[PDB]
Amino acid sequence: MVVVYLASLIRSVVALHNLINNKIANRDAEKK
Amino acid sequence: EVPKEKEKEKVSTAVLSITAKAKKKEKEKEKKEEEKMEVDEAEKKEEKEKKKEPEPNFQLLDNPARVMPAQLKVLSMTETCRYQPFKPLSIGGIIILKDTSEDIEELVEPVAAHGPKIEEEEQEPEPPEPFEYIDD
Amino acid sequence: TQCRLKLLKLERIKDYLLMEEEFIRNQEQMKPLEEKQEEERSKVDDLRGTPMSVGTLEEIIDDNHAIVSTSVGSEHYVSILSFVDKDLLEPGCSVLLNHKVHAVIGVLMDDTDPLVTVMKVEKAPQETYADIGGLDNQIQEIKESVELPLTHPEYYEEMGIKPPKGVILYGPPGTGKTLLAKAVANQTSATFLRVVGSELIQKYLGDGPKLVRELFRVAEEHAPSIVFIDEIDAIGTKRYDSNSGGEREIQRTMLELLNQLDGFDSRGDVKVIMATNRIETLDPALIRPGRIDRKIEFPLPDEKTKKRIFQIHTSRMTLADDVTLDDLIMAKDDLSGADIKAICTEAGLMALRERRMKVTNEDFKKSKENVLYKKQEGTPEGLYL
Repeated sequence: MVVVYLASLIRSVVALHNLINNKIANRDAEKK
Repeated sequence: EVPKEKEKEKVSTAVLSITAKAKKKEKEKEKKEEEKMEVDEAEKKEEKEKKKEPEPNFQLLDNPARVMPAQLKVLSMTETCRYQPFKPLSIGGIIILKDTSEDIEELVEPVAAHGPKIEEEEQEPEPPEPFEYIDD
Repeated sequence: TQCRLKLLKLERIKDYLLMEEEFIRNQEQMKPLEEKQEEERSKVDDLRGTPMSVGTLEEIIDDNHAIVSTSVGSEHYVSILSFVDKDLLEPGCSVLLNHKVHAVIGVLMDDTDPLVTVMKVEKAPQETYADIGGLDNQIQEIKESVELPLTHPEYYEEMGIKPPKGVILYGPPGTGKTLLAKAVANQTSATFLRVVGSELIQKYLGDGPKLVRELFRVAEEHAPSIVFIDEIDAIGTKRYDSNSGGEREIQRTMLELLNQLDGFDSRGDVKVIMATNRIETLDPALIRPGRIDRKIEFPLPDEKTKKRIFQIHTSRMTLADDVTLDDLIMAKDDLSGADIKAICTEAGLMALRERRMKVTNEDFKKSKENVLYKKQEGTPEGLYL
C-alpha cells in the first residue's frame, strides 16, 4: 500500500496539469 | 474486386519495375559528347509516385459518417443513392415547399412510407411504374 | 593505373546488373514455372513423406530395387519406385527414402567424403606464374610432366604408350616446390588434395597405408586429379613410440606407394606430385621412373639465378628498385632458397622494431651481415669450434 502511494505522490502534479491539454486534443482528434 | 484478373495484371507491371531499377546503377555515359545519332539515351531508367492523403469529412466522429454538412434532395425509387439506417437522423433537414411530399408527422425511424404533404400538384410525383407484370 | 581503371569500374558494375536481374526472375517473372510448379512441389512432398530418412545409394538393380544403406545405423533393401528412375540415381550419393516404409524416392543431393574435406585446399599460387622465375627451366618441366598429358592429348597419342604418372620435386626449400604443384593444378582445375607426410606417421598404427590408399582412391573417383604429398621426410624422423618409428612403419608406407602408383591396382591419368626436402629418406624404388617419370631436381642457386630468386621474395613484399643485388651474390652463394628468405625476413624484423613500416636497401644491408654469420651459427658452433 505504501509503495504505490509514494509513486502516486511524485506523479500527481504532472499527470493532473497535463490532463486539460490532452482532453482538448482528444475531442478534436476523434473527429478525423 | 475478384481475385483472378488482378494476378495476371500484377506480374506484368512488377517485372518491369524491378528491371528499370537495374538500369539506374549502371552508368558509363557520364563521359560522352554525342550528337552523331544512334544512341541519344540517358541510359538510366527510373520510376517514382506521389499521392495526396485527403478525402473530405470521412467520418463525423470516430463512429460512422451519419449526418454531415451540405444538403441533398434524393428522389424516391433510388437505392443506388439509397436510404440507410444512418439516415433517420438526416430526414427533416429544413425541408422546402418544392417537396410536395414532405413531413407532416414525426419520423418513421428505420424505413417505411412517410407522410406526404397535402398535394395541390402532381408535378414532382412521377406516374405508376411496376415491374411486376413483365417478370414473366 | 589509369589505363586499367575504366575497365575495372565497368566489370563491377556489369556484375551488379547480373545480381539485381536474378531477383526479378525468382520473385515476379514466370512462364514455365508459374503457380503450377509450386503445386507439383506440395504434391510430391506430401506423397514423398516428410521427414525423408537419408540413405546412401551404393547401387541400383534394374527390376525396381536398389540396395540402400540407411544412415541411421541399420541398412535396408528398398525398392526404386516413386519419383526417380534407375538411371536418375547415381552411385556414392545421398538419397531420400519415404519415412513410413522405405522405398527410394530419389536423388537430389550428392554425398561428399569426410576425408576429402580436411585434405583439400584450394588451387592457386600466391606467386603468379612467370614470377616464380629463377630456375626458370625447371618451372617449365612440371607443366610438361603433370599438367600436359591431361591439358593436351595430341603429343601423347602420337608418342604412344603409357603417359607420365608423376614428378618428384626435390632439393633445398625455397625453390618453390609447393607453388609449382598449385600452378598446374590451378590450370587444369583438377581437384587438389593436399596432405602433409607427417599425417602418414601419427600415434595410431597403420594409419599411413590407410590414409594414402583412401586419398588416391578418392582422387580416382574425383578424377582427373593432382595429389600433393607435402614433405615426406617425416617417416623416419618422427616417432610417438617405438612402433611408430622403426622399420615396420617406414616399410608399410613405402610398400603402399609402390602398389598404388603403377602396380596392379594402378591409377588413371591421376598424377602424384611429391615434395620432399630429402631423398635420403626416400628409397630408390620411389625415385624409380614410370611411377615418378621425369624427376625434377633443383640445385643451389647460381650467382645469376640468385638475383631472380631474390626478385620473387621482393615482389611478395614491396618492390625494390634500390636494392643492390651484387652485394647479396658476393656475401653468400651456393646457399638455398631458404637463405634468400632469411635475408628478407631479417630486414623486415629490424624495421618492425623502430616501427618503420617499410623495407628499403638500408634494412637489407644492416640485416645482411648478421644473417650470413647466423647461417653458419644455425648448425652448432659449440664452446669455440
